[PDB]
Amino acid sequence: LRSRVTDRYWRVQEVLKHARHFRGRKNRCYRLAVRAVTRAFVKCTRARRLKKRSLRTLWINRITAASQEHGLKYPAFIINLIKCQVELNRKVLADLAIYEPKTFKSLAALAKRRRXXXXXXXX
Amino acid sequence: MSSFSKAPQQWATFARVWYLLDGKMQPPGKLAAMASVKLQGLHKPVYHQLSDCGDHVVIMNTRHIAFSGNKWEQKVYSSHTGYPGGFRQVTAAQLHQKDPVAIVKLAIYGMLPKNLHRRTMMQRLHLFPDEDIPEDILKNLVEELPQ
Amino acid sequence: LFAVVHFAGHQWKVTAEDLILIENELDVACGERIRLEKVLLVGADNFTLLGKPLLGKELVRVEATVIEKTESWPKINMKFQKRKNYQRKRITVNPQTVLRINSIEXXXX
Amino acid sequence: XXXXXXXXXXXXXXXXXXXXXXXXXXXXXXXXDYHAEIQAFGHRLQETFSLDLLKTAFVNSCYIKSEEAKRQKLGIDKEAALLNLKDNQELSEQGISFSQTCLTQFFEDAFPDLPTEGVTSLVDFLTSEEVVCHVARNLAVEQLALSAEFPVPPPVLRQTFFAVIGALLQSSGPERTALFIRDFLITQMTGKELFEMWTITNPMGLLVEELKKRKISAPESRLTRQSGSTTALPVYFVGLYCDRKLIAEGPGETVLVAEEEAARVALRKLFG
Amino acid sequence: EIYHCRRQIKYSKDKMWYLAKLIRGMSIDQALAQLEFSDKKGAQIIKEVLLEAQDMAVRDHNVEFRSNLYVAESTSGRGQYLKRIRYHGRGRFGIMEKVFCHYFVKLVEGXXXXXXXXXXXXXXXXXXXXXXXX
RNA sequence: GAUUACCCCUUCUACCUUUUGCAUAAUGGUUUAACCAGAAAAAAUCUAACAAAGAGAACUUUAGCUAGAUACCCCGAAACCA
RNA sequence: ACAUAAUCCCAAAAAA
Repeated sequence: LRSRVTDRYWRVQEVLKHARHFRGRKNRCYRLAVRAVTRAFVKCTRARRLKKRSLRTLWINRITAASQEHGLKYPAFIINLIKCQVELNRKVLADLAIYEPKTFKSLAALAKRRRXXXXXXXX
Repeated sequence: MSSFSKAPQQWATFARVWYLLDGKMQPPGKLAAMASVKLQGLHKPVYHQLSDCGDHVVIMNTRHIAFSGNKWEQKVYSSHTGYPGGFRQVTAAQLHQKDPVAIVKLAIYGMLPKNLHRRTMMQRLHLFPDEDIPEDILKNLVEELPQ
Repeated sequence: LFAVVHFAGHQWKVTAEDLILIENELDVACGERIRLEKVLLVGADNFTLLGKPLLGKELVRVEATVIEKTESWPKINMKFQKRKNYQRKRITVNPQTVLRINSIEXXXX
Repeated sequence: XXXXXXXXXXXXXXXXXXXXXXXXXXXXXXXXDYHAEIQAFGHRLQETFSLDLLKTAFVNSCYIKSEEAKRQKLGIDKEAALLNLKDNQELSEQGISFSQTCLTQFFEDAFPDLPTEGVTSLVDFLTSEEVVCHVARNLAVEQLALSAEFPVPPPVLRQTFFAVIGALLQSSGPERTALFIRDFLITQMTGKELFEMWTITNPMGLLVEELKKRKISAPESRLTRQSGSTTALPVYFVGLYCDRKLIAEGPGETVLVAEEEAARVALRKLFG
Repeated sequence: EIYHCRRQIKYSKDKMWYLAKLIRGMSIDQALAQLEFSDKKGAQIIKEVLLEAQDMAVRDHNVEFRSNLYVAESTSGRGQYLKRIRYHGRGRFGIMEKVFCHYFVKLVEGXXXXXXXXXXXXXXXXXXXXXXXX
């Protein structure tokens, strides 16, 4: 004949060890701890998936701001960068949009230059 | 300098800059958009959502605002109380004849995101029907973008 | 004076003395000195050089040193489906490599 | 077995409310021998010589005094460790002197435009006890250090570190040392603190001294503009110039602090 | 430190806690007077506990000055419960639980110092300026 | 996830059972501990023994025969009879 | 022309 021994108590101890910092019975009771842990992991996956989206949106906002400071909008800047064969990511572009206004000013100048040259070649 | 292991860039926080916006015939709610952009701080490359880096916007001559179309008499502002049948309809005309600074403010009040930061940035907004600005004794930056 | 490189499908802003972690392994022994390409170069005299779709190999260079190969803190990934009795728990540890940027070379043409 | 895991859990839970002091002899699990440590020390670093001086470098007076004390107490036998400390203090003496000379040479060659006061300040900060001891503890020298009383206290690790320095000076010569130390210290600094501790008293006046010494021109502060804020902090735009040529410009909350920061930026500007 | 404890005494823990928090932080004299003229079932008991604590403080610890003694800590725990049968209507019996309270008193020498005063303007001007710089 | 050694902001419709479909205002649960509900080899697949024979006086057999190993859980009536 | 507080998801806007 077997016994329950320390197995269940150790599993509960582990779950509750992962249940620390939780609020109320969820950091005390085992069942609510598990129920909260599942949700915690699902939210971990989902938020780690949407983190890139949030960061991307934030970067787009920053670059949009820095662009609007120079008189042009975000999409025009993007198009100009595409036709300038610039594969630079929006993260580094935002970092330059913050710390190094000179580089972004140069890119904006080249952007307006390409836009004016295209508008003059089309006419 | 130095940067370590995939981190977003925000240091601490900075000081907001007070701005001035002119009245006289600019479309209502069309100004509220960019004023909400300045309120959120979306015009700053250093912008952060949680940090609330938004600035302080002061607009003047709100009674000189001009709404196009027939919307003057046709716009109905609803104010309802807890009491039954306490539904109140106030036209833009009469509201302008009474409390004009409310109108534009309401146009801003729907632009901002909800919860805390809404009211937080709402306290950064001040409107006056006529021009008297003791706060102009304090030097501020003036931005002109008429429509 | 700073540079912008690209590795492992990710672009990074590199400066002297900086420590940058890159995904997994570079297949390079620890202590060795390696060279990286250049997407962008910006001089603090406000003099910028941007080539497409790459910069000059003869014009500019970037040399860094590998400190070691570490492992990031374990991430718990769990998939759960409602009333399908579907639960999958997987602990994933992402491999990383510590790179110490030493010399950013810029020469005149 | 459940008994071994209950005993391991009870020991691991007993160590939470009780913290034992760190011991130097029981620190390393494997047997600690002199030759093993100096061998690894020779394999890691480029060149290592004078094994006797190297061992002596990690020897402190406290261990000797304690040892002799135990010798007198027990009274079993008598041995003389006396030569160790006497040989160590000399290496430390020469070590300090040559360190001062070497660092002075470094600040002289690297920054020729740096005034004497700046040199003195940077030397005082670079030779400071806290920083050097921090570098020591970061290099895990405390593991190779031998202290009877306690491993932790700075007077041990610092003197030990300087003894190691002097040992490298005698054994490996200057050429190697110049490689070693110069690498670490610079990497440690990294901050603006270098010129900040020299700015702790009358930044403006110091700038006056520097300008009067070099270009012989009295600095003038003029407010170029003001953008006020009553709520948090007001912003004043303060220019600083000499002979109608603007040296610097900067914002400030108060006139005093603004002038301080302007004088600081101008101070580091004339550093080059 | 002078510790004193009373166990297996039957009184409401929630009610005794009212007079327990009352003398916490307070000096021996003020606590004595309070417990003396305080009206409740816990007043007498906690008065006895305090008196015994003072007797132990004087006799065992040989304290020079009685004025240097104050109440540092006071707490009330819950002991075993006595289950009794409360007869109700329609042939139903409810369970009446008679509770217990274990009273613990911890005394420390020296003058009592407690400051609950907090300046609003200073704390605001400091916390705001420190939060804006972080 | 960010962020400070704490929090506000942003990203998300309890579990289980029963169902075409439940966060569902369908079902079960105060919490915790412990107790508590898939144990049957004929033919077959598979691992070995020997082979026109296997198998401990019993049966099978136009490659069989012998042995081992693999799949079919609990609680509940209203009532009947002595 | 239906029966609790409005707009057929905020505020507004215009006619690549």
